[PDB]
Amino acid sequence: TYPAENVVVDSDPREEQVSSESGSPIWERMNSVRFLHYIPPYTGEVTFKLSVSGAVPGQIATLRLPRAWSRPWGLE
Amino acid sequence: IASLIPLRHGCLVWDIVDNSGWGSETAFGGSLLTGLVRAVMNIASDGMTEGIDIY
Amino acid sequence: IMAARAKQWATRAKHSHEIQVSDAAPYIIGERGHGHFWLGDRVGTTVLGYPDPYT
Repeated sequence: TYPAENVVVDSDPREEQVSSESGSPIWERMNSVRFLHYIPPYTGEVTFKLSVSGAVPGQIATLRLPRAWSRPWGLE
Repeated sequence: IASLIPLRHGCLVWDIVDNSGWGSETAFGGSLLTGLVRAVMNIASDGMTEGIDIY
Repeated sequence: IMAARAKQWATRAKHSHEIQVSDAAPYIIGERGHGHFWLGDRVGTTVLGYPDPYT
């Protein structure tokens, strides 16, 4: 028995943008649609609206936001 | 099958594969916004013009 | 008609893209079942400063 198609989506253009826990080729089922847009420098409040069909209460998703600075200190 | 059709080590097995799909369903282009456009080609009755039908 | 459409194919409007790339960046180059694509497969590409930049 394989894991379900739980996925990591990564917006970064350098990597495979959708990956499943199963190792199923879910990124091939995107028809060449790509995530294209980054969160710009110094972006404050943002509202993200998702939609889901086929889910049950108690399942969670997550949003994950890196922190990469040009310098060891400053730049806030 | 390996007992019925024995093949020696290093036997070169020729095949022909359709990695185009022009005459049934494929894509010739698209957009990163909305995806690839699915299409078919058919040769019209003169043998020289190909129609393209979009799915 | 067959000979003429062989000459038609030699004289078609066409595009090509020769690219230099490392493996797994992000795609793996290898036969069907092991790579994302191989020789003869249909692959998309985008052109850096083309007027419609999502094409």
